[PDB]
Amino acid sequence: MAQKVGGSDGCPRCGQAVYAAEKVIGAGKSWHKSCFRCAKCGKSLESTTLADKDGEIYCKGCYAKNFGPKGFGFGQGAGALIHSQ
Ligand SMILES: [Zn+2]
Ligand SMILES: [Zn+2]
Repeated sequence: MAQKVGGSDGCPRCGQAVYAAEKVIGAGKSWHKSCFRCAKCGKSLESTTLADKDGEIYCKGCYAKNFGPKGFGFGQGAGALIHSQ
């Protein structure tokens, strides 16, 4: 990790370092274009659909796919079991 804010930029993720610069960033990490790994939906991501924090990350694939948490799946869960069933 020499030089700052561009110019030679390596990848803590795959354990390679980049010269052609495929470097992204989050918080103060740096990644490849194709290493960005949401550990929230558990998915390999896309380029510009991401969200960093601290030194981990979840995805704008996620602030997308779950743009609005609440619930969905037909049934509720609290129906008519009534304790004992
Ligand atoms: Zn990488
Ligand atoms: Zn995600």
